[PDB]
Amino acid sequence: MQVSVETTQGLGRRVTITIAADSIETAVKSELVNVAKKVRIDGLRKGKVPMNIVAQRYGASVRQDVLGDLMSRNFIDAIIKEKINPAGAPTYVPGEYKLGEDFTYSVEFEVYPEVEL
Repeated sequence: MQVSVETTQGLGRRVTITIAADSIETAVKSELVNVAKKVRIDGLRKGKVPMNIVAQRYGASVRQDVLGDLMSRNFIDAIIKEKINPAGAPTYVPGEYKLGEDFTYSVEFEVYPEVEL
């Protein structure tokens, strides 16, 4: 929902990204549908499990999965878009996550010299 680049100091940069609360819930909801298909209660048909039960058992873990996925997925799209190239492994600095609310986080890294002449 929002991508901002900042210069920290020297070759240092910081990419701040906001993921829409809506994008999160939509992803959580769809991954839960996929999880349901892998679940088998007793000897009953696989995928035959109440949604509310799937939510109770896997809801939190799926939410953790979606946020991590979106955090890196969006960061990578962002640096491609902004044509910014990190030196080494960037540092993720998560913001405070609040259920049913937009999520903001930052990624810090140094840029580097391209081959010249």
